[PDB]
Amino acid sequence: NNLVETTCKNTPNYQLCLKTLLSDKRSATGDITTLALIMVDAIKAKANQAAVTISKLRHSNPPAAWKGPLKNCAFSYKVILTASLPEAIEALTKGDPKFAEDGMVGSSGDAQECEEYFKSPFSALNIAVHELSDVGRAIVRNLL
Repeated sequence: NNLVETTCKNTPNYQLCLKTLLSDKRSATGDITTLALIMVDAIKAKANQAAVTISKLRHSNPPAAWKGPLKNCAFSYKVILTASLPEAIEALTKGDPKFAEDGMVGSSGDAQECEEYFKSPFSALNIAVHELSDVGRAIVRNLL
């Protein structure tokens, strides 16, 4: 069957969706809820990276220009990792997906917000978080 492929066609970024979903072994048999859960985990993986990258920059005594943005971004990612993505996982697993859409709207916006505080030194990760969040938002809407 071609559920991964058609699911991905119904997103803003077919190729990103497709390679992301196929990287997780749950995609061989997973239904759309499972596919959404895979996408949430891929956002988390990038957000986990972003959060440590920020902490590393802060640990090094960063340039004065970067202190406020880094502190603000650190909060953005704390919210994503502690509130937003956990909300989405919970909603998907309990079968109330509309709340998972809410988490991805938030993570998409907060990654962009962080980037805007500065091109930041970790732009590729903010972009990845935004892009994957928008893919996941679209996957979840199939479930509504």
